[PDB]
Amino acid sequence: VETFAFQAEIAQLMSLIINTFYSNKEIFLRELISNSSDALDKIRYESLTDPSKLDSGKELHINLIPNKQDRTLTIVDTGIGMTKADLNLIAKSGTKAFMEALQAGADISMIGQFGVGFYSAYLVAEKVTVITKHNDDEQYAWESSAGGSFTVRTDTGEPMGRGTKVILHLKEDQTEYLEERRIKEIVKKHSQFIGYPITLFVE
Ligand SMILES: Cc1cccc(Cc2n[nH]c3cc(O)c(C(=O)N(C)c4ccc(N5CCOCC5)cc4)cc23)c1
Repeated sequence: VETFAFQAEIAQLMSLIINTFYSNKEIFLRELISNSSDALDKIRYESLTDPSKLDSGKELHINLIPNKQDRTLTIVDTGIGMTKADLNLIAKSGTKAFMEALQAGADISMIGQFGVGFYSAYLVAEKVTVITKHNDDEQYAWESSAGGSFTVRTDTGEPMGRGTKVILHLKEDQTEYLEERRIKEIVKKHSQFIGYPITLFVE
């Protein structure tokens, strides 16, 4: 298990997200679905010139999987996935510009315009686990409960084929995001034109 320190500006951003009073927390889902959509666009584009890149799975989609027993909301996609090196994700300029925009009157919902929307997951999650599998590499598990560090390890869990899975270990007061009606409402409000099927699993 390898432990790394976040870049100073990212640790500052994560503390801002965790500490700031901001009621509109539902925007985390739009950000994560947008990231999945980008990864799906990338495999779709790459697979035009190299169709063998789909040997690890032809279906391009997003699954939303709530689990009330584990208090987790999982966002799974069959996008391009990330190599250990990719897992390189640069965000310095975006973070600086976002924190500068907040000081000038922007709100936390504009986070995606700065390439750092992933960190909005910490509005609702005490811990985030990201499992990823790229064609050119092994399956990896990234994880952070903030506090300025994150870990990376080779993942021994169920093989994914290709893509990325974000597991949000929800905060005790944020279990509304495990409810079918609530997730449906959010997807309809913020992610209705995403160009891939979004399947909301039932428990
Ligand atoms: C821990 C950790 C490390 C790295 C990146 C993330 C962010 C993330 N959240 N949900 C995802 C779903 C994915 O399919 C990918 C994925 O497989 N890929 C290839 C991917 C897709 C989009 C981005 N962009 C989007 C615009 O802002 C800049 C980042 C970057 C890489 C990643 C993410 C999290």
